[PDB]
Amino acid sequence: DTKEQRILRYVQQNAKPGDPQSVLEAIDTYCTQKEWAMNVGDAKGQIMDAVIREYSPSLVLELGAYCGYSAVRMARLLQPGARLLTMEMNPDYAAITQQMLNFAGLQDKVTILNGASQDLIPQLKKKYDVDTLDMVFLDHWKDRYLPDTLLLEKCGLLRKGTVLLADNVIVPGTPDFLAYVRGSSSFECTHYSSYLEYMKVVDGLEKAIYQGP
Ligand SMILES: O=C(NCCCCCn1ccc2cnccc21)c1cc(-c2ccc(F)cc2)cc(O)c1O
Ligand SMILES: [K+]
Ligand SMILES: [Mg+2]
Repeated sequence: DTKEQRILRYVQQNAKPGDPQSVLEAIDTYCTQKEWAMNVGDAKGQIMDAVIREYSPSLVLELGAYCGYSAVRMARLLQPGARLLTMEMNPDYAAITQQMLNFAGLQDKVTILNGASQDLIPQLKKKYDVDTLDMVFLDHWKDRYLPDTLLLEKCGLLRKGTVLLADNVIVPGTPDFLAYVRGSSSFECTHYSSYLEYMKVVDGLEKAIYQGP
């Protein structure tokens, strides 16, 4: 019995099926009252919602699904026909995420990609019929934000206006990614100061809009 299994069971027994909002509130209650977990959380989740609403992206790529908290948060705000691709290296987490999406009634909007980002990013065009991405949500290995950003550009997956949104730029922190995007003429950056999920600890999101090469 894992923490992720306990989160999924709590949602199933405390949220309303097909109600994404109740699923998010059930996750946040469980993680505030029982066991901390690396979901983006409500504080940064509110910033994510404001960003999703501004850009109304048609195709979103998420790197790191975990229990599906951020996939539910983003997918519930997507327009009819808009899609989310979420990459998850951990098969146990990928099965929790699918079950979370199923319970929330968002399964038709989200596709889980099983594997490592360095292996899956180059397959996006020919295997997943992707042209360019509207938005990218980075929430995987912190040391991969920079290489994956560079790999997405190499693969021709970024367009003028592609919104990159990165979690945990303060804690655990992504110093090379932050130094790179902020220093690059190919990105327009904005920092959104917030708090680490379920904790009185400063964290933040970085928005980096791709401007072309
Ligand atoms: O580590 C975090 N996330 C990444 C988890 C591993 C993802 C692995 N993975 C998934 C898809 C994928 C594809 N390719 C390659 C690798 C891939 C994380 C950690 C903290 C945290 C922890 C302790 C602490 F004291 C404070 C904060 C908080 C967060 O919000 C986090 O997100
Ligand atoms: K999450
Ligand atoms: Mg995170």
